[PDB]
Amino acid sequence: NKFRMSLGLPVAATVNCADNTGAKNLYIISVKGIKGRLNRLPSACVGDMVMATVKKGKPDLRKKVMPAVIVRQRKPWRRKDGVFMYFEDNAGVIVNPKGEMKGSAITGPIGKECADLWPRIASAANAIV
Amino acid sequence: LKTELCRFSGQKIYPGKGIRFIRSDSQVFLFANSKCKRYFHNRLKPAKLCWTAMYRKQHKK
Amino acid sequence: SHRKFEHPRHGSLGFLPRKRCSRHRGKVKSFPKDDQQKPCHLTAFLGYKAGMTHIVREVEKPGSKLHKKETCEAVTIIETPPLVIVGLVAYVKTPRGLRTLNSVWAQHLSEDVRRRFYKNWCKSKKKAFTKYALKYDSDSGKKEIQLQLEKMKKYATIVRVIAHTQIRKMKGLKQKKAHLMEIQINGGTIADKVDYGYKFFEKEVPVEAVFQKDEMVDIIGVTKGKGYEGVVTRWGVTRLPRKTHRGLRKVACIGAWHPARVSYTVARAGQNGYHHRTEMNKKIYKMGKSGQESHEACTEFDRTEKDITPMGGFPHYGVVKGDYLMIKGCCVGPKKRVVTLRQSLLKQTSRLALEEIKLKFIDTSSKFGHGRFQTTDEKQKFYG
RNA sequence: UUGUGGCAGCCAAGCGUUCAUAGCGACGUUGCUUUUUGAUCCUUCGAUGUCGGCUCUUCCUAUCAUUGCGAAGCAGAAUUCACCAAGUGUUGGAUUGUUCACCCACCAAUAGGGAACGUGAGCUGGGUUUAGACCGUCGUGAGACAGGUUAGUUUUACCCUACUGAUGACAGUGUCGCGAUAGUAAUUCAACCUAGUACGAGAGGAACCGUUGAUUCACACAAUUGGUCAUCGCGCUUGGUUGAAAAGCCAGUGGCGCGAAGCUACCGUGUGCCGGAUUAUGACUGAACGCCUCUAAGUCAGAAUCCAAGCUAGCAUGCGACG
RNA sequence: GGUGAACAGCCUCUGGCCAAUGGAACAAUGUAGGCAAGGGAAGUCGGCAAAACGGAUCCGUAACUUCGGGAAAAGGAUUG
Ligand SMILES: [Mg+2]
Ligand SMILES: [Mg+2]
Ligand SMILES: [Mg+2]
Ligand SMILES: [Mg+2]
Ligand SMILES: [Mg+2]
Ligand SMILES: [Mg+2]
Ligand SMILES: [Mg+2]
Ligand SMILES: [Mg+2]
Ligand SMILES: [Mg+2]
Ligand SMILES: [Mg+2]
Ligand SMILES: [Mg+2]
Ligand SMILES: [Mg+2]
Ligand SMILES: [Mg+2]
Ligand SMILES: [Mg+2]
Ligand SMILES: [Mg+2]
Ligand SMILES: [Mg+2]
Ligand SMILES: [Mg+2]
Ligand SMILES: [Mg+2]
Ligand SMILES: [Mg+2]
Ligand SMILES: [Mg+2]
Ligand SMILES: [Mg+2]
Ligand SMILES: [Mg+2]
Ligand SMILES: [Mg+2]
Ligand SMILES: [Mg+2]
Ligand SMILES: [Mg+2]
Ligand SMILES: [Mg+2]
Ligand SMILES: [Mg+2]
Ligand SMILES: [Mg+2]
Ligand SMILES: [Mg+2]
Ligand SMILES: [Mg+2]
Ligand SMILES: [Mg+2]
Ligand SMILES: [Mg+2]
Repeated sequence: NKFRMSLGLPVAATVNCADNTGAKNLYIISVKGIKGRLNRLPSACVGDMVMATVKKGKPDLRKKVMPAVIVRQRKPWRRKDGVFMYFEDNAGVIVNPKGEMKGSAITGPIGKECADLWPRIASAANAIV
Repeated sequence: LKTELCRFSGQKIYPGKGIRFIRSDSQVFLFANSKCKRYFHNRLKPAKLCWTAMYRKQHKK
Repeated sequence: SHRKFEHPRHGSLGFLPRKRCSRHRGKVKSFPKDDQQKPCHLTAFLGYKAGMTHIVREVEKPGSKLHKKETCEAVTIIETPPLVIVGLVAYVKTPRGLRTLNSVWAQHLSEDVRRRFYKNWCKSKKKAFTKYALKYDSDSGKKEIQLQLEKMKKYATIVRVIAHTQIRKMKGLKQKKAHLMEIQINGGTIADKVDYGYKFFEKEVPVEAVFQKDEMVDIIGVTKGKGYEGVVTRWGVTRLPRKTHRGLRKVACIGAWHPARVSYTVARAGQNGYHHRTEMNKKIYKMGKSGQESHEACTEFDRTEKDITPMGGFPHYGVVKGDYLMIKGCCVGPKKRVVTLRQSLLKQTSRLALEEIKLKFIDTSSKFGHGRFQTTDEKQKFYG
């Protein structure tokens, strides 16, 4: 499926919510697909569907866990090309548990490895890079 | 081969090296090494560092 | 009193004891199994870890994301001059194991392989094998030698050749005395093996006679030395909290009350590195054979006429002039270290073993600092 | 010792829509365990440092997942019962000092346990357990509380052994070897195809082979990325100072920017292993027993199991060849 | 003496000293000092320890109030 990229977003991370959903802010509480190991904080990367809660935003989205997808990461990571490509800020989008895009559009550039794994986030994306 | 130009020092990066920073305005900036990345992040202007190709082409050296 | 929260062991017990290797040269503790149906060939060879670079290639891997896509991979260059055959050793099976039946040595030995037999070559009178190489200028001597070779053909089951490196044709190594080992012959009958070795005394064996491109090898050697070193670094145990009296970086409990002993499997502080390790299944990307178009670091796409050595030579190793290999991934030991290249023991049948490797670009920018040009010639044209 | 705590058998009234035994099994009844609690008071009161957590190691099975199986009121999917099975794994967090508890989430799974209720010259000192102090109930009072709260010193290893590594004598000296024995390491999951196929009224809905990755772990290594700077490498710069410029120097590394070399990171990269015997189980031939029958004699297929192979050590005061 | 609000710290002049047993090496664990990518208390009984803020000028300054304060609130800008 996807390749292994540097895990930059541990639990308790606070990321921008890069869509027109109303939430200004997500708060990572766990990452899907991680099998744990003593004392290691689960970490999230681009394309990692996570569980996030909104700490600053629309009151109709706050105080409930919800699947998100990380689309921008500030931790440099090693593309297979050799380049260490990264973004300016950590940012994610709210998705339904199957991965359908909850919102309508995505503000800011979006990662290619996230797009090629999530078709609908890829569709709502505006500038893949 | 397909080289590419750094957008701070203007020097050709060869395949297998380079750091590309994706600024929030969706532009792609390819730095050749750490030194360009840091001079860029520190808010310095490439056209005023005496070693940069932008400086050299601006003063015709 | 059970462990509240399980977690897998730190470090592996399959590598104890971890101490100084009592051998600088990586010993082949197992040779490829003999196959008398195949044509006769060697099974091991000696190189020297020159340095690392990286490459970029076009992957052909149906079903991968990287298919039809270029990828960047770290490679290691192993400068690997042809060995010299200076002996032929026979082994016979006994209920104890294998015996060195008897050994035969070539008439001449180089001024440096005869250094391997001394610890103070200078103050010596340099007489190693002097009275043996007189077994060749006499009729009785040649009679005895051919008697020994017939003994070897008729009795031996495992035949090995003595071969040494030409440690002098690499000036970058500040060393004059050669590395000598036994490379086991495989294939053919015993008579074919012994005839192959004897005929091939005193003559140089190229690395291609041993290996082929795309072939999987196993690199053996002694890791870098890191010295007497604490437990957190040796074994990987987690550190204790910041506020601990008498030090943080250690193991808190070194065993339960009973047994009333320190178990051998508790992490302790001691030698790290300079261990013996075999690291298997390293792929061969390119053979550089000195003297023709395949030597240089020019691929079929890139044509900047440059040699494999980077700008300013390989760090701590110098410039590669002799033949060499290029293996994917890292290599045991520091630069300048002797390594033993051994054919695989497994049967390479997976896709990852069978890909043909076709490069696109061999990075040459100096590995000393942030190299920015591929050739000193291009740097000179860029500066003027 | 085992009342008590936990566990597991026997019979079979019934439940299980019909049906005792798929799955339970009441009235009864037989046992096992030493993590609970009780009983005792045998060692210890010229002191065995007392709860918990962190760390780290090892072992047990009364098996939660993981491999292989048998049974079903097993159509598929899922789930339940049991068998050979302890190799491997069993997580991040809210609140509490808490073990325990109970939620959020991941997970293939969030099983239970022992090791002087493992582990204080290993930590911590939150609780408890001195002296200060406050409240409440009690006492006439000093004071008490298996009531609540706050503050309250955590000493020593250099000995022996154990363990980790380091030399080293013993047939002169040196190269190459042999390999007794000991350690051992790999684990699991995901996606595509198979396939919306088998199965199924429909609803739903597998898997084998094949391909590509990943998780935990291990061993290396440093081309790139990152990290580190007292290269006091270059530059800049504050305060003082050598009359000034230049050059410097002091402020224990003056400070800042970049910073090679080395070291290093799942924060970077690579690699991680082939045969034989078998357990459960299902079978072959085949009697006892004119039939049947996997067992009785003989055979077979068979697993994260076993032993090898492979990897490490090899002062085994072991051995071989040659100089 | 200089900087500086300053008997702060930092540096120098008069005066006084180099007295704390020295040589080699730069291993683990320490004592003291630092720096760290992404995250930012998830660690832990507990933000313990460290980092961060810090001078000055200009603006602005909430609840509450015993009307005295809070107040250097908070929040901004500038500095060679
Ligand atoms: Mg923990
Ligand atoms: Mg760097
Ligand atoms: Mg415990
Ligand atoms: Mg457990
Ligand atoms: Mg490591
Ligand atoms: Mg303390
Ligand atoms: Mg380098
Ligand atoms: Mg009992
Ligand atoms: Mg009972
Ligand atoms: Mg008594
Ligand atoms: Mg007592
Ligand atoms: Mg006593
Ligand atoms: Mg004691
Ligand atoms: Mg005592
Ligand atoms: Mg059992
Ligand atoms: Mg103790
Ligand atoms: Mg206390
Ligand atoms: Mg008291
Ligand atoms: Mg009273
Ligand atoms: Mg009390
Ligand atoms: Mg009391
Ligand atoms: Mg064994
Ligand atoms: Mg570096
Ligand atoms: Mg003044
Ligand atoms: Mg003063
Ligand atoms: Mg940091
Ligand atoms: Mg906290
Ligand atoms: Mg907490
Ligand atoms: Mg915790
Ligand atoms: Mg708490
Ligand atoms: Mg503090
Ligand atoms: Mg206030």
